[PDB]
Amino acid sequence: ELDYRILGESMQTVEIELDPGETVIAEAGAMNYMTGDIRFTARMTHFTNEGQGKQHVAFAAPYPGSVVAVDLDDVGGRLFCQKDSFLCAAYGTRVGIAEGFILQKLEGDGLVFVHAGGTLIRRQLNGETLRVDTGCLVAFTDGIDYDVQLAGLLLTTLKGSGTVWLQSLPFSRLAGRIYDATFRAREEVR
Amino acid sequence: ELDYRILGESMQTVEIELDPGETVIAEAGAMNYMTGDIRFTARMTHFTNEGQGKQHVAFAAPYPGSVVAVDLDDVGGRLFCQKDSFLCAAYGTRVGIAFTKRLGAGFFGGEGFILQKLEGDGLVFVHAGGTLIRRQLNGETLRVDTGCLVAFTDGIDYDVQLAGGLLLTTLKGSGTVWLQSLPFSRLAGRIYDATF
Amino acid sequence: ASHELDYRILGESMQTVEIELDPGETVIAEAGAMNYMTGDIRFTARMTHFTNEGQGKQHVAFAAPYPGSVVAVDLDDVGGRLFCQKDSFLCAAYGTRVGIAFTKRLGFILQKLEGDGLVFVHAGGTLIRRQLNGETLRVDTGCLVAFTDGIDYDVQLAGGGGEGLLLTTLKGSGTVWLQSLPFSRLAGRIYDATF
Repeated sequence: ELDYRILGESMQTVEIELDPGETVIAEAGAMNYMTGDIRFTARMTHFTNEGQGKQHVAFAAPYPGSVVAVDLDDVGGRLFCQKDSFLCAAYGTRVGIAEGFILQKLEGDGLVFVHAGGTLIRRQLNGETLRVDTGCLVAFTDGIDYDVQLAGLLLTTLKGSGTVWLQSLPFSRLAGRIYDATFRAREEVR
Repeated sequence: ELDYRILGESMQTVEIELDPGETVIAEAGAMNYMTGDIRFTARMTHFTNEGQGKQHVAFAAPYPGSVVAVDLDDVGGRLFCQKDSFLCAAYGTRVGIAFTKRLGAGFFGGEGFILQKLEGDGLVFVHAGGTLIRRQLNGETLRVDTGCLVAFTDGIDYDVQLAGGLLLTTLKGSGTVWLQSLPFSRLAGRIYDATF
Repeated sequence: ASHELDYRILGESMQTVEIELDPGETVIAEAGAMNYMTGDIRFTARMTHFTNEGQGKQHVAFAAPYPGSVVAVDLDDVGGRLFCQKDSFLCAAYGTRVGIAFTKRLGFILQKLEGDGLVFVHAGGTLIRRQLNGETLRVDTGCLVAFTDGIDYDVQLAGGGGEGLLLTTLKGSGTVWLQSLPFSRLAGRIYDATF
């Protein structure tokens, strides 16, 4: 279905090629630019080529990092992913769940696009168990038993054969640490 | 007039090499370091080499992304620049405002959306958050998420609309556009209202 | 003697250190830094110690909460001592002694790292390494990642938000590590533009 180009080295934007007829779906506010005949509509926000040219719409996440293109057919037409990490999808993708940490399921035959904050980390699992700061979980396949747990620092335990995609800098860690660091300036009142 | 080297790969800083008597202008919150005989004066801050040999001062924007040198000669002696995107310029650069406009109750409700005009015959350095997307127009229409506009040459018309909140900038006409994938306004905005 | 860690630095401009621990080896990092860990890694609180409690080579990964690169510094290459901005510190071999060299509130903490093992600092934006040979360098205070003995320093309000530029003056002989995008600049600029 969709053609695309992933621009940038460590920080990435995905330029979606939309031929006349084709739609692409994305979270509100991910879009960078539209060429000419692209038109958009709210309901998830859908971008469609309304004219007659090979056209472009670019998307990028609101924190620094890389975009991974995942052909759904390459992974049994299913991919689990953290709601923050979802960037965009070939129209006719089923979403839904599987503001606390949210895991989403995406399934279909098309292209899906996920963002990994900071470093992208890809690992193959073969019976091995991997433990993962929960926010650092980007996406994973089937064949992976996952289990979220707690200290008292929320940890996710993964086990099986299959693929996990991790990120070194989740948006939640970045935003929370930014807030923390602002303490003095905001203490200046009381 | 100015020698420089751009350091780093995806995240960048500009180290300006100053000969004796030479000057670079920058907002002073962008400076990272300066060698010994560099002096600075509030009017934009001016950094001058007050020594006898080569001196250095480096500058970086306060959000991740890359630096581009733009020779004003190469673009008619005028560039339009989002203010957050201005990094530094050679002394003699004429820096003015081409456009100021508040816009709603989000990020551009604060300071506002500000386009500067940079004119002259020297070197200008601008910064693009995330990756830089450079585009030549050739009588075409480009619609851009408003904060994503870094810089543009003459021959390009622009105006900002509230779309269907979605702030859109429509570009139409000639030359070169410089766009950024992760504008500070998007970075700061999403972070602001997420810690809320 | 500190444990002898192995490692690999993952990524290009935005990096993470994956530390490799042999049975019974330990690495020290602040809580919240770790990204993943293999099956036999265990951890306890005091800064938390991550230990290979099982068999063979095991791995824990760590990153800083802002974009930049990782620098491995072998303390032996620096006479057993590194000065380090607090936020720049990422992780260190067990046996590393962490002290406070400096604190100043001007309206900013330097730790001292000591031992014979590996330490890992983080540089926001780009790393700029510089060598001083009897010279003075003036830096934006947050841009200071680390330095060696031989270097004299102080933090002052620049003077000449609408106020508050901190300037660090460095002088002497040794290595200085600088970052182009300090967390404090990033946090402060975001705060100013939104809050």
